Amino acid sequence: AADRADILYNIRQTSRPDVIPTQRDRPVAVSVSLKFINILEVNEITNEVDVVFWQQTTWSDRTLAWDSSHSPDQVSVPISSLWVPDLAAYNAISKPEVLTPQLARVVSDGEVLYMPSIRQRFSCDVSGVDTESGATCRIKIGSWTHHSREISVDPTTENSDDSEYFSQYSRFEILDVTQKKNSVTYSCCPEAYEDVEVSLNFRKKGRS
Amino acid sequence: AADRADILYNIRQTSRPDVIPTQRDRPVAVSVSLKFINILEVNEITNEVDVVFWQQTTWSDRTLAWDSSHSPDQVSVPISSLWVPDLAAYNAISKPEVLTPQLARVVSDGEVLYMPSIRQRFSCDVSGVDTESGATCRIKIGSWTHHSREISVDPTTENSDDSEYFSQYSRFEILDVTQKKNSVTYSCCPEAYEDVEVSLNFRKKGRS
Amino acid sequence: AADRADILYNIRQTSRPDVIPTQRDRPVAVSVSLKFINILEVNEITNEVDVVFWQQTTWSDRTLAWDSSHSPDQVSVPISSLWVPDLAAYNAISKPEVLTPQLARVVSDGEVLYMPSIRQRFSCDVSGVDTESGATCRIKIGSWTHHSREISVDPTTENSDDSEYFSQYSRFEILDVTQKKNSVTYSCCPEAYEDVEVSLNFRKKGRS
Amino acid sequence: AADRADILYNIRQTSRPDVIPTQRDRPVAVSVSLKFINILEVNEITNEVDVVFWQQTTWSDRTLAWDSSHSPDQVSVPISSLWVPDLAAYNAISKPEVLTPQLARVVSDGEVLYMPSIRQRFSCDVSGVDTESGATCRIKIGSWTHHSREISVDPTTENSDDSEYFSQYSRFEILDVTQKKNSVTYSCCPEAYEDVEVSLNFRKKGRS
Amino acid sequence: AADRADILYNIRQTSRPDVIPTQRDRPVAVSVSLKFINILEVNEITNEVDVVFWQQTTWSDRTLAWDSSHSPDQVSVPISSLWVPDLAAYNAISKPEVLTPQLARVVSDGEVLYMPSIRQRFSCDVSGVDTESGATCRIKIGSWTHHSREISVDPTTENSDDSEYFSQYSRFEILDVTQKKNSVTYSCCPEAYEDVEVSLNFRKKGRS
Ligand SMILES: N#C/N=C1\SCCN1Cc1ccc(Cl)nc1
Ligand SMILES: N#C/N=C1\SCCN1Cc1ccc(Cl)nc1
Ligand SMILES: N#C/N=C1\SCCN1Cc1ccc(Cl)nc1
Ligand SMILES: N#C/N=C1\SCCN1Cc1ccc(Cl)nc1
Ligand SMILES: N#C/N=C1\SCCN1Cc1ccc(Cl)nc1
Repeated sequence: AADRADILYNIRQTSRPDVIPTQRDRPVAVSVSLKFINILEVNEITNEVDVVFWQQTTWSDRTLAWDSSHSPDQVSVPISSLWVPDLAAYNAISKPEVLTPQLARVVSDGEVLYMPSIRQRFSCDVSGVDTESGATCRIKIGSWTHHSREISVDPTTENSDDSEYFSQYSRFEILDVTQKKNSVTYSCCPEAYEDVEVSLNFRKKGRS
Repeated sequence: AADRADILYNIRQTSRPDVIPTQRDRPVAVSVSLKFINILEVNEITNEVDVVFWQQTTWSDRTLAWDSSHSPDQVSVPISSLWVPDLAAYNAISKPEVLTPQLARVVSDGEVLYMPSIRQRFSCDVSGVDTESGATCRIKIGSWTHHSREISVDPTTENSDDSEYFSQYSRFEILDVTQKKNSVTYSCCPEAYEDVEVSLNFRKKGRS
Repeated sequence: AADRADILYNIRQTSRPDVIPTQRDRPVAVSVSLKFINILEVNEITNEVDVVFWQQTTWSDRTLAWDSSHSPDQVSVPISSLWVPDLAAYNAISKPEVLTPQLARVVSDGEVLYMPSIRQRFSCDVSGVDTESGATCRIKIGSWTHHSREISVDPTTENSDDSEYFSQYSRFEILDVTQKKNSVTYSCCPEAYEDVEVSLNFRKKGRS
Repeated sequence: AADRADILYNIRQTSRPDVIPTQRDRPVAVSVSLKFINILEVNEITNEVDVVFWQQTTWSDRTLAWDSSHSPDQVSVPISSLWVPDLAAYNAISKPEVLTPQLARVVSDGEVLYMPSIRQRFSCDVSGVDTESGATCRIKIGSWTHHSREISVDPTTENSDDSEYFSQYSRFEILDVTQKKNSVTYSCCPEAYEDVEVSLNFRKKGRS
Repeated sequence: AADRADILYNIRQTSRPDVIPTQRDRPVAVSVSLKFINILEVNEITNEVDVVFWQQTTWSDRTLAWDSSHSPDQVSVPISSLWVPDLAAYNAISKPEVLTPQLARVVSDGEVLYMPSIRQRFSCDVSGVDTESGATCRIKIGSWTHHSREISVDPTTENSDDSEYFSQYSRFEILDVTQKKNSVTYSCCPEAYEDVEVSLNFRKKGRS
């Protein structure tokens, strides 16, 4: 029977923003899917590209669930009130530029959806952008401090159109986008960190 | 008899900045109206524009109302102490740069007016900007996380001149500006999100 | 009987930074006078200017008064501890860049002086900058959300040289500066808002 | 029997971010190791480079130690909640830009690991970058305010690869990176401050 | 018998960051000495220079004093926990870019030292930079809101090398550095404000 103000007030009491909601000591499964909106400044010479995309991030936080029999089953909450995967583009050369309100969608069962529009610059393979096969820029996104046992990242497998969200007014066109999964590991640290490798195949429009 | 201090103190007591002020299941009615102030940069090749506009935003938050029969019926309040629509430009390629003091005007009847001066960059149709008929850049603005059942957005038609606020020193000129209501929906999300579609018809100024 | 630490204490106990210190229900008299220090990146084709100035701002706030018969009559105080006029340049195209500590000077009688050095870009008339008559760039500054009945702004007329503070190293030189008070109103809003119009007549320094 | 929520609570409640965690009267032993990921901009004329590197930083704080007999032995914690070494690149000409979530890992034994990905500009020898022997840009990093008696700096002792983390799409390549321990001192200050002189020997990729 | 935590806690208990540490109506004596590290982005046409210096700043607050006979006689403390002179470069045209941790050194006798490394752009005389006699760029730094009877500044003119800290990889070199005390006053304000005028004599490097 509680209103929306109550659902939020109760989230502040149960939600520990700095505590990863690990349950039955099993990694938190984070789903990550980049919705490409536009490809801006491209420099084949320096192998750098500016990209705008909506990062659809979904996961479950047990400590957030509530009874929605006699009340709203969803509310928007500031990400500062909840725990959020500490994801990062392993090959980014600029910090992520969040262009939208930093609010996440929370379902009464604990399901969380955070989908910010992000603009960011990447260090990838730009060669071939001005060709028919185009270039394929690969973006590695995974947790920065939570190894495979605390966080698992998997791409949301859905055959949705690759350029469904892509701006028609962009100078470039998307040929294909494949989001695979991997597990990076270095000599700095023993364990392995999961990541989703998003390969963006694009090229310039209006070519001869 | 009460001063402005009482009105503010009262707002700090009832205002819930992180909770949408909806009554029943009826969504919050947000009115959006853009007053174009300047068109700074335009790129015919990349289809990008840098513009300055005043985003006239109004809505109702009855949980803020107060008795003004013997006190001011309006006060300027910092937006941080109020709930504000999580509006965003769906095709912006830069974060909104707010140029003015972040204060809203609150009327004793619960009405809220927030009109910031914003400089922002968009990806839109720039073709024809050098012709007499000009270019037509469409800017879509709507709630980012609140679907139609939660937030409604509509323009504000009138007999106002599209150049009433426009700078005469700009390199461009406005031909016509029409703001229509529209709705967006992606395969990411089931429900639909209302948005105001602002069509800016402008061209570069001639030796005239 | 009191020291600078006690003054600050009492100030923090009576000052209401988010409440305009209305006196007798009359509008707060705000005085503003720009002291030009430099003219930097000028562009006659885009009618854009980048200038640096000290914005001399004064007003009265009775709620800050204190007896200084045998105590300091003046103290520097962070602006966050005081109410400040929500002033904005109506034709600015970049946010004000405050180059100095944000401290204000408060006198025991309630007089407040805030004079920050600001770097900011404006949209204004730059035509003729490289001619002998020079260009005349007009900058409009006034309250953003407080109308005439709440705040009043007038140029702090004081016998002084137009380039008393102007850098001798600028590529440009000031020919004249006239600061006149005015008023603005739009079909958006019923009441009027006061502003000060600063006309900066300048030109690129010749050679021979 | 305590979970991560309990551990995080304890750490946050025990950590003293402003107090150097000096065990006994010995200095705090900090280990620093730069893992270069890219060399973005290089200017031989101005001897200035723009580089992206992960700064492996480790130290100990016994106050955070907890019993992990039947509890996690590592947790992610925001650095704002921990004391962190006040490291500064002595030859940096721009503030370090942290591109990743500012979280550190704290082991149950009080061991702390913080490894952010940082983009920063340095003033260093770039002459010879376009030769087979390449250029050797040396970067000095150490405590800014804690001398040898309070903080000691040593390069992560380990025979590792220099290009392991390096981007294959960079316009440059790494020939060698020798990170040697060192010390600095000036007439300003009588004591000595330890640092880690990192020698970056790199050159531009051949057109082949 | 007091650890560094106790020294900080005492400081946190008596320090008044927003209150100048005045002693018997005498002005606080602040010492300022710039150590040049690099000279970059120089423009003889616009008379603007980018400079990087270690602004050595010292003053005294004897209320923070403690007995260090058998306790550390120095501690590093965040400036946010201390009162710091509101110093400003009068002819700077960009805000100060602080490149180092913002920590100060408090000594057991009440002395405080703050020496951040700063990168800032200035408006000054750059003419003659490419000549043997080089150019002389003057930089003024003094209190922004505290007049002569509240704050006094003087250069720590000692017997040191002007290029002791100066980078050998800079395109320029220092011929001489004279740091003299000085004062300023404008029609705006009745009292005078002290400042140290640093005359930097530098020229480009040209093996000829
Ligand atoms: N393997 C490995 N290392 C990885 S994968 C993603 C980030 N890292 C390095 C790292 C690991 C832990 C911390 Cl606190 N900071 C940086
Ligand atoms: N349809 C759809 N999706 C839309 S319309 C406007 C924004 N979005 C995406 C979205 C939806 C929900 C959240 Cl919490 N964040 C982003
Ligand atoms: N007329 C009019 N409108 C003016 S004059 C100066 C600023 N404005 C717009 C405005 C009016 C009210 C608020 Cl809360 N915000 C912006
Ligand atoms: N010698 C010397 N000085 C050094 S080595 C590393 C930094 N410094 C300068 C310094 C020393 C102390 C403080 Cl509080 N701030 C800056
Ligand atoms: N003379 C004079 N005025 C000076 S010297 C250095 C700064 N100023 C102006 C000033 C004076 C007082 C305040 Cl609160 N803010 C700025």
